[PDB]
Amino acid sequence: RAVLLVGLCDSGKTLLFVRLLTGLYRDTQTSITDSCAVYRVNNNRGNSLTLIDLPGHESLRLQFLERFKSSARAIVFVVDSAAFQREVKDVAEFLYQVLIDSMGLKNTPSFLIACNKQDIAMAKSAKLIQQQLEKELNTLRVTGKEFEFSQLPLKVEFLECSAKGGRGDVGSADIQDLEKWLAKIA
Amino acid sequence: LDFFTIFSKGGLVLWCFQGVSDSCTGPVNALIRSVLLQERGGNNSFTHEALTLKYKLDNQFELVFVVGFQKILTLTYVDKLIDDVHRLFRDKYRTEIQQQSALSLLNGTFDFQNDFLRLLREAEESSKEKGKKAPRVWELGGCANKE
Ligand SMILES: Nc1nc2c(ncn2[C@@H]2O[C@H](COP(=O)(O)OP(=O)(O)OP(=O)(O)O)[C@@H](O)[C@H]2O)c(=O)[nH]1
Ligand SMILES: [Mg+2]
Repeated sequence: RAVLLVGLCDSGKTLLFVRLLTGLYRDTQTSITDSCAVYRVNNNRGNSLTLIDLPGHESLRLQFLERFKSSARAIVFVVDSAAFQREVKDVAEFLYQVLIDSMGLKNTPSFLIACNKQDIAMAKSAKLIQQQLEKELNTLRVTGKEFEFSQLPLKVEFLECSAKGGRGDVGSADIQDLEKWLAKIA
Repeated sequence: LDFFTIFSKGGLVLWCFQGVSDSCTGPVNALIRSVLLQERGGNNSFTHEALTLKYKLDNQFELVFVVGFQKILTLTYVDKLIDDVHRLFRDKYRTEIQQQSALSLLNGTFDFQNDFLRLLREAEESSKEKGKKAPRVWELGGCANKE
């Protein structure tokens, strides 16, 4: 039914929202309100879904998440890979509450972890980012086993993507796994 | 004018002509933080660090207009220009903004550069023991008459 995009400030949520629809680069600013749009898949069936993007500001994240988690069918959490090492704690704290509020639902939706800004060589690998997330969340749960997404009863995936892609947006768009995941979960 | 942007409440920039004069790295992010948290309400206050910034809200279509000038003193024609450009936007681009969905906004393209430049030219041309004394007599008066 619905796919909700979540992430911190300057995480590329607006860019991911716009690239999957138009494919032409547009200047973006800080999200302070919501944005919902209808998108039809490129397959033969042409199923129509609603993409909903919420502001990444801490002052409005919960107020909109607790209201929009009633009709969410899938969730995509976008994590900045270039600036992950300097904000490990914040994204982990956000994900800690995101997981609880998602588990509180009647039907468990699908989870995507989009390690954005993969164009920069500083961006870390998805496997290493997942390992770091597990290590940090194990301590977050304390503050009998280390946290494992396999133990977590959710359909969680980890992928790599980039909206602007640095020099990669001049000719095409480096978004290939996201559409395949959307088709798989469609 | 040295900086001017028109972006929606959804964090998408619709049109700008900043050019090489100014780069919109973080001049509007601080203004957004001030509006969301500080709730300025100080009649276009909060110059950030190097240039004065002023804003205008549009709750009818969820839009904001931002104009940035240098910290040097500037005339009051900026607010009139902002009102005029907002009214022109509402008059002409009403079809896209009235629609709630952002798909129409994404599809539409606005060629507002020439009209804004003409407005800027007009604005620049305009810029260039109570002691009671008394007497020793009495008053005199008469009376009215009726049926
Ligand atoms: N090179 C590159 N830069 C990116 C990418 N994604 C985001 N950015 C950076 O993000 C900046 C723009 O901000 P957005 O990406 O729109 O982030 P945002 O939508 O404001 O996120 P919120 O603050 O939650 O609204 C650009 O100047 C880019 O430097 C990416 O995939 N590649
Ligand atoms: Mg945004």
